[PDB]
Order: sequence, then structure tokens, then C-alpha cells
Amino acid sequence: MPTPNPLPVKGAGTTLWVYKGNGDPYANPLSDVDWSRLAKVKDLTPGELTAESYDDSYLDDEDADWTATGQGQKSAGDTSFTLAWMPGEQGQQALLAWFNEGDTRAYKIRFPNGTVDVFRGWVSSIGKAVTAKEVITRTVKVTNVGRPSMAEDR
Amino acid sequence: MPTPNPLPVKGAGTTLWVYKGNGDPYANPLSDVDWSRLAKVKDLTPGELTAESYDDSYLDDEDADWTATGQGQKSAGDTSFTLAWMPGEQGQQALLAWFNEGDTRAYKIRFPNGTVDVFRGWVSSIGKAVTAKEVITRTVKVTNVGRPSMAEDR
Amino acid sequence: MPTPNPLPVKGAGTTLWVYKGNGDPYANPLSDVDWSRLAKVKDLTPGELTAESYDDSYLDDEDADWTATGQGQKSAGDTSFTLAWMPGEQGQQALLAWFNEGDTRAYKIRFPNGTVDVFRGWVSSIGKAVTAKEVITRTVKVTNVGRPSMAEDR
Amino acid sequence: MPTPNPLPVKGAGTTLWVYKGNGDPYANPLSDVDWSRLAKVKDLTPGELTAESYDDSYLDDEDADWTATGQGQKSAGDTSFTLAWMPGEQGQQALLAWFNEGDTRAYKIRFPNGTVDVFRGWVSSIGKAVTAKEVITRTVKVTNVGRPSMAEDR
Amino acid sequence: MPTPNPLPVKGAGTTLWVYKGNGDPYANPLSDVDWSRLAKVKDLTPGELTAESYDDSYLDDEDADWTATGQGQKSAGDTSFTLAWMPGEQGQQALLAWFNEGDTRAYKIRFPNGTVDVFRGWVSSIGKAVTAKEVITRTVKVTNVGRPSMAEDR
Amino acid sequence: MPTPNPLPVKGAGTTLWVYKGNGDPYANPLSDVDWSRLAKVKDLTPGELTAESYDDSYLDDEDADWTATGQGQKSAGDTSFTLAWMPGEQGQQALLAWFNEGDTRAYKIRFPNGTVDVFRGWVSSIGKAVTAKEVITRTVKVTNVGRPSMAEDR
Repeated sequence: MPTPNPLPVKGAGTTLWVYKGNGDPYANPLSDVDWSRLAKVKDLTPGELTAESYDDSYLDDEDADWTATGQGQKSAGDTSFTLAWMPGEQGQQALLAWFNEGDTRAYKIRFPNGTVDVFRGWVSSIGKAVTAKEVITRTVKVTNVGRPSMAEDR
Repeated sequence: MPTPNPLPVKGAGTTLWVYKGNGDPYANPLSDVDWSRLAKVKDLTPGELTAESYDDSYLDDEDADWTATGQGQKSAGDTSFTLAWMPGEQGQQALLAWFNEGDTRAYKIRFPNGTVDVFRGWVSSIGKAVTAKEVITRTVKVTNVGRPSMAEDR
Repeated sequence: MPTPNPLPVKGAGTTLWVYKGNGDPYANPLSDVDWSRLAKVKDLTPGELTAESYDDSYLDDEDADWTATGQGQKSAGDTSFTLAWMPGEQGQQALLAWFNEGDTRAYKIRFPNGTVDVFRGWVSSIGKAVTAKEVITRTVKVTNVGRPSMAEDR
Repeated sequence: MPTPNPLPVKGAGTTLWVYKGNGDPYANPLSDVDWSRLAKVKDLTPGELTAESYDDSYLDDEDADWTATGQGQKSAGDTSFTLAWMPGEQGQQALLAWFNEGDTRAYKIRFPNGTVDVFRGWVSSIGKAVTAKEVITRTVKVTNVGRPSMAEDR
Repeated sequence: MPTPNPLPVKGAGTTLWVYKGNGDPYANPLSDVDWSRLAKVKDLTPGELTAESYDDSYLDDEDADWTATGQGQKSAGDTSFTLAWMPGEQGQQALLAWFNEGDTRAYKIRFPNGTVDVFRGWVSSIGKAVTAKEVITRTVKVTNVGRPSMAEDR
Repeated sequence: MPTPNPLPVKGAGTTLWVYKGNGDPYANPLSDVDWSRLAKVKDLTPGELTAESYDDSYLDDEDADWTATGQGQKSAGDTSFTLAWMPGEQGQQALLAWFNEGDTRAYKIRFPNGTVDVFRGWVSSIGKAVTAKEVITRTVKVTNVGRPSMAEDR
């Protein structure tokens, strides 16, 4: 039960948070003193940090048999999470205020370990799913603006 | 049974309505005094509110390692619902009058909660499905013209 | 058994017809006095009435946050039906005469209700399927030329 | 058992033939006096007779609400059949002679009815499938050059 | 058991070989006096001999209703086989020598019949698959340079 | 149990390593004196060594019936491995240091045999998967810069 960082952990217990609007979100992310919680999370796919290949081959080089490339312009991907549709909840009202405002906010993912994943982004997709025998779900996707504060930066 | 907004709800009981043609559809959407009902709904997929990424990178900036973007020109998606084919019903006759007229009308989705979802759009697709052992179904898709009155605007 | 238009119906009993070549197919479609029948129908997918979105955004407008569009140039889709391969039947001989002539003819779909669906189009695809244990099937697809006489125009 | 053209038939018994090289293949196709047989047919998909839509809308016309098109440049599709790999058979040797020569030959499909399907085309694909527990199969595809002699031209 | 060419055969027993580097690979392919063997073959998909359609329609022709084409620039496809990963085997060392040299070599497929399939090509893909409970597999794909010596040329 | 190179082996026991930063990674790859280990590997797909086809057909040649090509500009593919998410592990911290630095490092795959696979590349993708009943997984993909030291170069 005591959270081991060196040991693998199950995903059960992951929580989401959104910054309430103070300064310096990346400083002290392990305190929830100013983070609203998005309860009732069904599933969550974090962003995929990709990178564009940059071509590094000249005409003058001698070894033209194998492709030579280098990393360039890394980009944080999209984070997609599905919640239970609760319109009266303050979190979801703040979420669509975020959508209709267009600003980039800082959202945190708190894992069962003593580690957090802080990203800054703007929401780019909001949808719903209505089924007779299932709870109404709200699917949200956020596009990041770069420079994430990964958990292993501590 | 009393409709809790803060609590998650099942999708069973969702209904559809179309504005009969008075003024100000977004004002007082919780009264059905001027909304015709589209009965016998098989399934319903509401619109997906998406947004186009806007590039915000200049040559003069110093941090060119991570992509920086911002929300731009948000768009409401398509709403697709399937009904049971009832040509004599006034609702479906009004629906194909809507299709053959081309105007943009206001349609409402009433959830089992005390909340409504009002959109304005024009129908862009109408089809049928004929099967020996199943009821004839009419599939309809509506493209929205923007500025939806989401349920959490209250 | 008496055909209720206001009530939903099962698809069993749908029939197909082709105009024998008199005038005004859209007038009095509920009489089969001049319509040949295409018997032995396996399955039938009617046309999908779609529409192209027309852009309505100017530079001068103030609200450039949400996409504004309008319906434009509606088009009837393709109708695809599969019959049992009967080369000696007059209907299928007339069907390939239709294919090899290129003219646009009026075909009717008669539902179990007291309603009909009349379209005008030209056949654009004719194929076969040969299997050891199944009857030989002839698949036909017709592209419409517009202005269908839907059932709810009565 | 006596072959009824007006009645539907099962696909079992379909055979393939290739013209040995006399004149006028379309004349008298119901005699096998000069047609070699391709025995051991696993499956066979005949050609799909498609047609390209030709645009018929002018600026001067009044009805610009519905798309108006017309048939144009009909094309016979590809016929794909799989045989059992028998290199010593005269039929398959003639088939790869056909492939390596490039000429367009006339091949006939004889259905269990008293009807035949004669096409003229050139083979465009020849492959194999090697599996431990299955017979080696040779898959062949032929592209047609147009004007097929369908069975219902009699 | 005696290999019948006119009769269909099962695929079990197919073997692969690579030319050791003498002259005239297409002459006498039924002798393994100078062919190294690639043992432990899991599966093998031979090349697909395709052909590009060449347009033969002029403006002057009278029959412009059906597409007329002709075979042009036939091409042998890719041959893809998977072996068991045996780095110490001389065959696989020769195979990656082939890959890192770039030359086009002649490889033979020996079927359970008394027939062989000789192709000339260069390897264009080499990969691996590591699974806990399965043997490590090496997948290889070879692109041919044309003019195969099919088995029925005898 | 004694590792046979000539004999096929199961994939169980494959390990991953990253160079700690000395010189000449390709020299003596069978010693782990300066290689950090990436423990808890779920699955691993090594790179696929592909090659681009180079056209070798001139107008002057006589044989224009079959495509003639030759190997050109071979490229090592992407290597994708999934680990158990252990942020406190030195290996994963070094891995995201690698990602945020952009340099190309040498990573080794040690098979159950006495053979190693050394590649040089830069990481281009890092993602996560959060599930309630499964361990949190970190998926990593590395793009190679060419000239791999395959196991059969010994």
C-alpha cells in the first residue's frame, strides 16, 4: 500500500485535476491546495510525446547507404479522458468554461504512486454518448502546448 | 427517480424535439409549449464540439523545441439519430419538410435529468434500412451552425 | 395487418418495380398498371439523400468563432438491391436492357404500408456472386438523378 | 435437374473455358468444340460491369438544387478465379502462355443453367498460396477489354 | 507419393534455396549442386506477377462506350518468407550478406512436385519477432527484377 | 539450456540495455560492463531493416517488358518496446533524459542465445496506458540512424 516509485503499480486510483488559476503550476505539483478535481473518471489515455524526424544528409557526405536523421521539434500529444456526465458538478461546468474561453490551462494526473503528471493545454474536443443501459458519458480531449512536467523530473 | 444533476444517470429516457417556429429558442428551453416530439428513437449520437488548432510559432521566439498552438474556430459537429419509420407521423413529415426547405431549425435533446441540450442546425442526411425481420428505420443526420446552448449553461 | 402509416412496421414484404415506359411516373404511384416487378429480392438498401455544406462566412462578420454553413445542392444517393439470378425473367432482361441503353428510368419501392418510394435514375453497377451452396445472386446499384418522390409527399 | 432459366439455381457446377484460337468467339458460345477447360476451380468472382458518371449540369439550367448525371463509358471489371496448382495440365500452361504473350483472349463461364458468359480480356495477375495442410492454389485475375456477351443476350 | 504434375498437391514439403554464385541460374534448376538451403521455413508467400493496364483509346475510334485496354510492363511481385532465427546457420549469414551487399541473386522454391520456381531479386526487408512462448522468427521479403522462370516452362 | 546458435530458440529471456556513455559501442557488445538495464519488459518489436527500390530502366534498353530495379538507401526501422512504469528506476529516468536531450544513443537487445543486437538511434515516441486492473505501462519507440551491428556479424 505505501507507494513504491521503483516498483510497478496498478492503474487503479488515478485521479485528474485542473488548476484553479493561481501562478506557477509546475512549482509544487504534489499539493492539491488549488486544484479542482474531475471525479467519476471512466478511462484516461495520457498524451503521447512524439518527435519529428529531421533530415541530416548532405551531398558531400561519404556514407550515403543508410539514412541519417536526428530528433527535431518534439511535441506533446493529446490527452483523452471520459467522465460520467454530471452537468451540476462544478468541475464539468469549469471544463466547458475552459472550452468556451479558449485559454490554455494546467491539468494534473495523480497516479497511485507519489508522482504527478502536469500538462498545459487547451481542450479541442467534447462529446457525449447516450445509451439505454449505460450511464451517459462525456468524452474530452485536450491538446497540449508543450514542455510537460513529467513525473520523473521529481 | 428525482433527477439528480450532480449524480450520474443512465441514458434511458432521452427524448428529441424540434422547434415549431416561434422566436428565441434558447430562451426557456425547459418548456415544451412549442416543441414537437420525434417519438420512437432507436439510438442517438449527439454532436461533437471540436476545434481547429491555430499555429502560434514565430521565427523570433527562442523556444522552438516544442509545438505551441492555440484554440481557434470551434465548431459543433453532426448529430445523428435513428427513428422508427412512421410516414404518417407529423414529426417525420415536418422533418422532411425541414430537409426540402433547407432552413436551419432548433432541435432539443431532453435527458432523464432536468437538463436540455439545444442546437441549431440543418439536416444533411436522410436514409432508410429495410430488413425482413427488423422494423424499417430512418436515419437522420443534422449539421449544426454553431453556438450550442449546452445543458450546463443552465 | 391493415397497413398503419402512423405505426412502425417490419420490412418484410417490400417489393420493387420498374416503369414500363408511359408518361408521368410521379403521378399516381400507388397503381401497378404499368410497372414491371423485380421478383426474388434478397436485400435492398435505398438511396441516402445527402447534401453538400455551403460556406457562409465573410471577412466582415463579427462572430468568427463558430463555423456557419448552409445546405447546398442536395443529392439522392445510390440504391443497391440484390436479386436471385433468373436470366429468363423478363424483369432482369429489361434491367440489362436498361444498363446497355443508358437511359434514366423510374423505379418504385413498395413498402408493406400503403406508401411508395419513387426514384428516377440510371444503373451504374451490375455484378454476380457464384457460390457452391448458395443461389446465384445478381447485385445491382442505381444512381439517382435527383428530385425523389418520397412516401410522405403522399 | 433440367436447367430452368426462369428459375434460380445454385452455383455448384460452374465451369471455365478458354478459346483455343479460332474466329468469332461470340458466335455460338454454347458449343465446346474449340474451348479448353480449366479444371479444379476453387472459387470464381466474375467481372463487375461498372460505369462512370458523366456530369450534365450547365450554368443556364434553372433546377440547380439536385445533381443531374448520366451514364458514360461503361467498363467491364476484373474476373478473379482460383484453381488447384497443376503445372502439368495443358490449361495452366496455356494460361501462363497467355500471361507471357500479352494478347487478349476470350474466356467463357458455363453456369449450371443452359447459359454462358463470354468475356474478352488479358490476364493481369497470377499468384500462389503455399500452406502446409492445404492444396497449393493458383489465383488468377483477368482484366476485360469491354463489350461482354452476357448470358441474357441469348 | 510419386510426384504427379497433373494432379493437385499439398504444400507440405516446400523448400527454399539461394544460388551460391555460379553462372546461368535458369539453366538446369532441378539440380541442387550449387544451391544453399534455407532450412526451418515457417511460411512462404511467393511473388504475385502483376501487370499495368495500358490505355488504348483514341479520339478517332467509333466505339467509345466501353473501356479498351491492353497489358503493359508486367512485373514480378515480392516474395515473403519467415524462417526460424538461427544466426549461426550459414544460410542466414549469407542472407544478410546479400542484404548488406545489394546485389540481385537467384532464389529457388522447390515444391513437393518435380517442379521448381526460380526468381532473381534483391532483398528489401528483414525483420524479427520476439515473443515469450514462441521461437524467434526472421521475416524476409525479396523484390524481383523480372523475367521469372516459372515451373511450367519446364 | 546451453545457448545453441544453430538451433532455434524461444524468445523468453530477451533483455534490453542502453549504453552508459563510453566509446565504441559496436566493439565488444557481449560485455555488460557499461550498459544499464531496462528491467520489466512486457513486449518488444525490433526494427525492420527495409530498403527503397531504385529504378534502373533506360529508354535504350531492349527488354522493356519486365520491371528492373535495384536496392538503394537501406534504412533501419523503428524499435518499439513496452516496459512497466517505474518512475524511480534509474533506467527510465535515463530514458526520458535521452528523450529530452535529443542525442542518439546505442541500445542493445540480448537474446537467450549468445548473440546481441546493437542499434544506434534516438527515441521518437513515449506514451502511457492507464487501466484499472492492469499495471501502468510505458511504451517507447526509437528511430535508428543506420548501420546496425546485427548478431550474425559476430
